[PDB]
Amino acid sequence: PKIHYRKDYKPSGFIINQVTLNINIHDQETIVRSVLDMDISKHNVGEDLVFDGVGLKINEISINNKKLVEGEEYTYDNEFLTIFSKFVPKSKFAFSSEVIIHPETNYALTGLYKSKNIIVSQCEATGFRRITFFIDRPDMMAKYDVTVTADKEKYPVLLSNGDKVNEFEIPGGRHGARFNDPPLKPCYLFAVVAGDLKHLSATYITKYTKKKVELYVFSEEKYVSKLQWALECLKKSMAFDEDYFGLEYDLSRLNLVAVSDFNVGAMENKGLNIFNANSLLASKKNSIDFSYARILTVVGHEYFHQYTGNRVTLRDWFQLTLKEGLTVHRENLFSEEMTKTVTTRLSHVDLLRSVQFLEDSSPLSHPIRPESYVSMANFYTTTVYDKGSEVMRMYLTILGEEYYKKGFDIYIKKNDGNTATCEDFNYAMEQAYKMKKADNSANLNQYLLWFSQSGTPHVSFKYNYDAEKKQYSIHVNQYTKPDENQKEKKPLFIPISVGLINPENGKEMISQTTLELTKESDTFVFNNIAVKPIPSLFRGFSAPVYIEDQLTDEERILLLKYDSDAFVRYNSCTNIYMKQILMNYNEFLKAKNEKLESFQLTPVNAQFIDAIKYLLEDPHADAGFKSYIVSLPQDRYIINFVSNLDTDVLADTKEYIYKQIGDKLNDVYYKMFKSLEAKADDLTYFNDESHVDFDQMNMRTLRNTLLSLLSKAQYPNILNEIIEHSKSPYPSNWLTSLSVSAYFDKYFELYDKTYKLSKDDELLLQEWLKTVSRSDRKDIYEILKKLENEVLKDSKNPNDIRAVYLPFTNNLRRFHDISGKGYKLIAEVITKTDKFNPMVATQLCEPFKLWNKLDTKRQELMLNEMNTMLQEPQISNNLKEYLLRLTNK
Ligand SMILES: [Mg+2]
Ligand SMILES: [Mg+2]
Ligand SMILES: [Mg+2]
Ligand SMILES: [Zn+2]
Repeated sequence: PKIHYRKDYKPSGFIINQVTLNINIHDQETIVRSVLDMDISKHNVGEDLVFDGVGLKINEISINNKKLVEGEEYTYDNEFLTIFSKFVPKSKFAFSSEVIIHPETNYALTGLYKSKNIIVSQCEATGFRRITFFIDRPDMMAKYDVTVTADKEKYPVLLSNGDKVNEFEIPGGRHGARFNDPPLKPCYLFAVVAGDLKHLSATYITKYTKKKVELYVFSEEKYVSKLQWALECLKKSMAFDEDYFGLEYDLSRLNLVAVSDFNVGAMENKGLNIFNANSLLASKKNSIDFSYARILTVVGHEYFHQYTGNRVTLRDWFQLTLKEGLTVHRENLFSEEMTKTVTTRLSHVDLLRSVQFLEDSSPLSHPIRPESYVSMANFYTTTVYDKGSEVMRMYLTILGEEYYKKGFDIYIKKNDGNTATCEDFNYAMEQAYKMKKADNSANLNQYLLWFSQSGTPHVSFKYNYDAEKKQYSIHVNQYTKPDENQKEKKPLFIPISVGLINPENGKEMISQTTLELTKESDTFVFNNIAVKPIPSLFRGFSAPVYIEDQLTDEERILLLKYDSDAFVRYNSCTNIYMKQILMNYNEFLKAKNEKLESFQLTPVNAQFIDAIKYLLEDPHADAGFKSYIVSLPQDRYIINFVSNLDTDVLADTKEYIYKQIGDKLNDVYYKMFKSLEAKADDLTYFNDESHVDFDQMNMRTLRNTLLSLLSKAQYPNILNEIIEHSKSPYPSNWLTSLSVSAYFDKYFELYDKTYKLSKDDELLLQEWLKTVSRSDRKDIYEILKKLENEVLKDSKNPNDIRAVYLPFTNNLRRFHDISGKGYKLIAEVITKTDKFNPMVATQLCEPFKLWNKLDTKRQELMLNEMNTMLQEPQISNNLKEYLLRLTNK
């Protein structure tokens, strides 16, 4: 079991200058011929030549056109091809090989594979070695000359990186295409696509150089009409990188291709970005609203990698956050600018605080730059991506827009066309920090701890106000709990964006201020503060931390109503709910523990309910923001605050709180549901493929949120609203009608209606599957059995498997059924999936991440299932490593 260490990085004793590939696609096999023009590096110590090569069938291998003899000159163990040093030349040489691979049976979706009738590659991170032999690591930069041959009728469209230099006919109904890509690239960015693809195209003219760029978006014929939004998103991404960063696309063409079978969202292969169909295709008739924001973010993300990942490369896989964290940060800036809705930033914070905080307090906790790995694929995490994006975003908060843009340009100019590390990025930002602070002694050495220290910091406050002195003090403390990665945690450089609200009039008392907390504790004093303020802390969620505001609910209500910052208002509401949840949770738990015949529950704060009503009734307030305020915090956010969490007691606590609020606001919720109809469901632009209105989609989110609240409350005659909602032309509405009808006798009637509406579109059927999976049904186990038998069957499509099972794992009462039946069900699916797709089997482990945070009985049931999965003789290296780390073994 090999463990790779970050501190062990050493450049290779070899160089690969040129790759010349011939990929011959046939009915039952693909033949791959490859010539590597190689050299000996200055780091060479006369070692054996070792190539990565996984599952390759060797026809022949040669050095300088001399065939090598198996056993005497080379060994191959289905993982590593070792050429004994005595047979390796001492100067420039050619290594050649001919191997056979089988894309048709490649269900792992890594290397070269078949997705429906499209042949497609996936090389990141270690997939290139599944195509041909290589020193499969990102610092091995080479030029690529690639020829693809295939049956013309089955595969008329052939694509790879670089310029298409030749197209030729081959006897027997075959054809070929040659692509030459002269700029150096790592092998993970190589890609090839063959299929009967249809396209939409456009020309984009760059801002400064005025270069004409050809943009092509591809899919199978049936779904070509769903590519228009992706094309608009690509134009928007190009414009944003030019406008904000002054960055222009350098190539003559950019291809985007949608495939049905994909492990993740998309992949940034140079000039040939490949996408999960669910992250590229959409139509107003056949997609839910979420598809629009998803395509915008994913198209944006892969486009932004052209600089942060493609032009500026990674030295090694330990630097992953350098491309992933930075690109998620670029994607988030872009989406905030494109949507112009406060909910975009809130959605990012909601994701981090629920999912990433759970990971950071779990046995899987790691820094954004880990010190070791066994399985590289298990490094692609919410910590590396999302905490990494927040670490990248803190540089912008610290420096401000002007100096951040200066530091970013320094990073690009210094590292363009080269490999880079997290230190190179920090160095560039430090140069901008020195410029901003107007002193060359200033540094960001302490900032590096954000890359090496795991765990979420806790930031707590105490306040003081002297009315006579007009002097206000904010005492701040930071603390990170020790974990398995560091016995001793050090204080971080934490930027605290702050405001001071006058409680008398809700006005700002001070200008924009970012407190730079660099010690374990500090006291920040403010003079000429005329009245005791209410502090607005961590505006825009300025640091990825647990905020302990120490404010009363009266102060939190005033911020919720009057503060200027969307995050602080949202957070103040979150904190009020958390204080209520913890109180009622303890009250129900004590009643259950003591077997009480009667007991009391603390009611929901009446002034808090009044504030929710005030905000909901405000016609000038944001519909997206309103949907957050009426929703309780996520279960995965709540679990970070409760030890030995009893899921039944939490379900009872949530039910009580929602009923308490609904008993006062249902008539308001109903009135709003009806009044929002006209604007939310406006059909004016339904047949305009490019007209996307994020505010209108948020108005639909609010209506669908209110309808769910009203249906759960059994609001008088709400079933009439539900049935009418099922007739809407918008899938977000008609699929909502299915989910909310779970509380009524008409559920199966809507189940059949919505299935009929969804069945003829691959992606919409996956959305219908998700809706069914998350339906709050008492007969959910019987329903999942019906989906398996009638719809899912033996599908190996990751979108199908994930749609049926993952939404169900969010069902608090049912997935966590005390018998352990839900844990048993998901473990059976993990083990079955692991046989063909280890990466998807590991994704399916997601509900087990919080195992040691639940009540002792559920901890025991989850652990038993993970130990059963670990005992499987055929377990993959990926799943084994993941479960060993998760179970602290
Ligand atoms: Mg094979
Ligand atoms: Mg422009
Ligand atoms: Mg299918
Ligand atoms: Zn990425």
